[PDB]
Amino acid sequence: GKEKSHINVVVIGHVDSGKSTTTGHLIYKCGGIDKRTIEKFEKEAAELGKGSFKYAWVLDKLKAERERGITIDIALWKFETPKYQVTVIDAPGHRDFIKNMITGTSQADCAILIIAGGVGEFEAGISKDGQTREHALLAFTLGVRQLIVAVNKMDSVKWDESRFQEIVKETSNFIKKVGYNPKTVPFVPISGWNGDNMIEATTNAPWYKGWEKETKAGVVKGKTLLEAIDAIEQPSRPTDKPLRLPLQDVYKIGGIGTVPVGRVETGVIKPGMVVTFAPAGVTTEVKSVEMHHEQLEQGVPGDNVGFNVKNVSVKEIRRGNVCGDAKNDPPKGCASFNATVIVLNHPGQISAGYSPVLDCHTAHIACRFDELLEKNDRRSGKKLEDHPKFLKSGDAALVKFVPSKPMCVEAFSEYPPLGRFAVRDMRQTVAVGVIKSVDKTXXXXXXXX
Amino acid sequence: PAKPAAKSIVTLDVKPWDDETNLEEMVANVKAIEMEGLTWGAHQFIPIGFGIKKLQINCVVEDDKVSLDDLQQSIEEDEDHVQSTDIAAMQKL
Ligand SMILES: NC(=O)CC[C@H](N)C(=O)O
Repeated sequence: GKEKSHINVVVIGHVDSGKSTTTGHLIYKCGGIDKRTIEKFEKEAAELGKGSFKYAWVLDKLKAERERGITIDIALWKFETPKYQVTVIDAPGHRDFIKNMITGTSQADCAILIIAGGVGEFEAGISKDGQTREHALLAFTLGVRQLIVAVNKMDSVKWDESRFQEIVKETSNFIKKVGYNPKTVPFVPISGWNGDNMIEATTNAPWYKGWEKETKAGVVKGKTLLEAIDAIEQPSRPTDKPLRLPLQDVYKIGGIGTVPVGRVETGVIKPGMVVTFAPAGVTTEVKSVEMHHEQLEQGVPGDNVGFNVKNVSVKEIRRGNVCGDAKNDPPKGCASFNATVIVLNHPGQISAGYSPVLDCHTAHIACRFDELLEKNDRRSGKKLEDHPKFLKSGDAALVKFVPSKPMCVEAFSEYPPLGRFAVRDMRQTVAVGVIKSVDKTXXXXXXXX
Repeated sequence: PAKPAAKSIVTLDVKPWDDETNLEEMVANVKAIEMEGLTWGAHQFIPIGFGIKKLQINCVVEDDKVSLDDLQQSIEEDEDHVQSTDIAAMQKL
């Protein structure tokens, strides 16, 4: 096997879309998750006849086994394509997943929208108020610009070409209203249950010539969903950007001292760098870096690392502070920041003065909606009005935020993981924000004391 | 009912205060949390560096019955053992 690049994919779709069987099939045949449980049920399946079994039957038994709490593997799921190691999320319906999608680890490089082909199930899935549209809108807002559509349950409509064409037409309208360009989107007719066009091409649709998508360099074509995933375009990783490392935890370890832990979001951390912690503005040398079982010569974007620093107490740095390179655009606290806010469906309206909690990277801080500066056309960004008096569900707006506690944030264009946030209220995420500008920034330690 | 409730499988990271925290007590206290629609699953203690280990524990939740925000806050009430919790991963079932 050859060396693979890493990509993240999120799979979205209505409860009747079959997206869990579809995702499960890819992980089963192209990955290695819960394989002892898989093997138990492959052997058990001999009982159904004389030995043959359907992958979907095994997936059903694996699901029941997971529900019992007795499978071993964690919920971090991966599979292979020829080019890639794919980390995949079968998006939960859980309402607390929304914050996790915005501030959790790793934005998706590509969304896969699974569409049920049956007449009643298709219509149910494209409701403007449905969870599926909200997930698609969140992905689009967060900069997931690549999309694949799989039209599932094609067996149930007898692999009819006209039905597929009408679904493609209506789904193209659905995703265009969100903001995707349908010409860049492969549409793949599949059967997640029977395997058609998943890893091997279907024999049930002689009319089917394959999917295509426009790209910057030409037109890419294929037959299967696995081919469409392999054709995802290689995103650029922020290795050469300045270091940003939001803290998750801070430990005091006997014989070692202070050990902050967090994910490298941009740049690289190395022993011997001099780093600064914002918003406090404490500066110190990195003594060593560790991750899991290994000591590192460098932690790179995506690594969750511990690192040891001297002359910093566990009391002067905390979760939500941001570590960066003192020698290369060091991080700073802010007096305010202006962000584009997309208001999600929720039982309320927003006026200036609203002060909910914002989750941004590892920070969890109430911020005032100090001014509503603009309302905008969401897809184009065009200003529709100055100083709207309130925001309602669906609005896109430029808002000036004032944090209630010292807070380090960034413009999304510069440091994307520190420039997106979730707004929490009424036991849900009520809005998603993308930071567009930041107003960034002596007292002696003796004087402070 | 003839139709089942929507579920998610969640892996929680539960972090101790230091390398000396009693991890068996920490996971015992997590697993003692009872909520309708919450099923605890498998767990492991995973090194994170410098001799610290985190608890990584699976659970399965009924989406409409179990708030993950509330579950995290409840776990974090064990301040003698728990510094923080985070969602390592989560999936639809
Ligand atoms: N055929 C069945 O439904 C049995 C499924 C599985 N072999 C079990 O015993 O749990």
